[PDB]
Amino acid sequence: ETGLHAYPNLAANVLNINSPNQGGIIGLPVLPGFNYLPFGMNLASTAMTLPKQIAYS
Amino acid sequence: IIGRAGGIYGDFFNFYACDLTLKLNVRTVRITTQPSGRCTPK
Amino acid sequence: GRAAPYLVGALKLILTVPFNIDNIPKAIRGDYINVSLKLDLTLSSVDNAFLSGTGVSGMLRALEQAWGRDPATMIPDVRFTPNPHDAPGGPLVERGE
Amino acid sequence: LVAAVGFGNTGGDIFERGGPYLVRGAQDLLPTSALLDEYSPALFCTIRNYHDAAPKLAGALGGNGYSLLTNSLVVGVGNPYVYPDNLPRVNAKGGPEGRPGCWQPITRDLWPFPYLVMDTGASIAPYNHFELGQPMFAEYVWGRQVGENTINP
Amino acid sequence: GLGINAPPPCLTGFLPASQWRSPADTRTEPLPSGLYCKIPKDAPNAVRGARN
Amino acid sequence: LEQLRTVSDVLNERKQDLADILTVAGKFITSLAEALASGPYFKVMLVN
Repeated sequence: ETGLHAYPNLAANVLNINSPNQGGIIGLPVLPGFNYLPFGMNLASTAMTLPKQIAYS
Repeated sequence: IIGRAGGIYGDFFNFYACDLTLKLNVRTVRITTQPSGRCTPK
Repeated sequence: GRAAPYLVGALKLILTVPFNIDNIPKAIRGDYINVSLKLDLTLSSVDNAFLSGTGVSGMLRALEQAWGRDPATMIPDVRFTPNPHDAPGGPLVERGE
Repeated sequence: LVAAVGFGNTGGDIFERGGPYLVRGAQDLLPTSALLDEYSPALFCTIRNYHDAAPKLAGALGGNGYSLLTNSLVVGVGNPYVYPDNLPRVNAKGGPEGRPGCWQPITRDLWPFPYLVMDTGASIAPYNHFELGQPMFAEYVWGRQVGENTINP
Repeated sequence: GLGINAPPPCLTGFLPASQWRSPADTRTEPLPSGLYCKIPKDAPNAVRGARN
Repeated sequence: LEQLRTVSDVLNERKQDLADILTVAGKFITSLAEALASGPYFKVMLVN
């Protein structure tokens, strides 16, 4: 039951971590352990895809 | 094995870097390696 | 029936996918996955990571390619390699009918 | 006649116990049979490609025998998933080029897999260009962050 | 990916800090049940988690 | 029927292993897919 419930979301999420232009998967190094820093920053988002690469299901 | 490695501690995976080496120019520069411990051929 | 011979070989991956069942017990030593960090700071990787989709795509990719580096060992140059969507001859898909 | 009595009793008991089960199972199998029939064209190619990629993914884990060999390059991350619009959906359908199937085997002649967009509640299609992170600066004390959360980077 | 604490990790509904195991111990332990991010369906953090 | 017999025999000898797969793969799938959820990537803790 839990497999059929929570696997399609896992498949979708892992298909959303694959950047076609750079290949592979993307992960960011969180720093736990206070639990974490009060402040955070997201400087820029580089081009994961290109207009000529997008295909629609 | 994999379940315990993945998400027990929090919303994050658990990665362990036994040997970190830098690639730059096309030479390969080795910074750290672990001879013995949790990462030995097996 | 067509895919029956490859079914047993496929089973090694088709469930886990990025993990392969054969070598899990040694790579993952319990809590933490072992991994080798090969930081890439080559000009080709710097081009693909940041300067893709901009006007400075070939600013340093061609700078490195003009050197002794060969395109075979470089990460593919997305500007020209025809992926299965835009490739000549129509989209490149295989349909089992 | 005696054998008919015995066989009739046995078969009647068996069919009484296991006839409604078979009827309702064959009734409930219609949508799943149609679903499996719809995505037949993506069956042989998927199994073949996973069979081909199994040794390649196994070599990464087993080549050293103690770790996993990865090529790491720093990159920019997309904007975080927003609360109401990015919540998960299970409405995915279809396949490449609008019909179920697989892409032709990815060689280095055609390296980047064409990203496939489907009903999921999340996508990375609009990341065609370099842009600053919309929640560029964030604070986790009073929840005050600069920039506007968006689904349109 | 560059950037520090863009979404912070959630430790709510997961194993406590004092229950973490030292990286030296390669011994395997039974995997716990019912562990996921238990934030009150809010903020961009872990939007697509189990609770949704 | 005979090749189904041998396949079903090797499957029935492994019925407990199928049950183990279903049991243990249902008690961490929600936890392991949690990392992917926060953004379009996955969180990782680097102890080194």
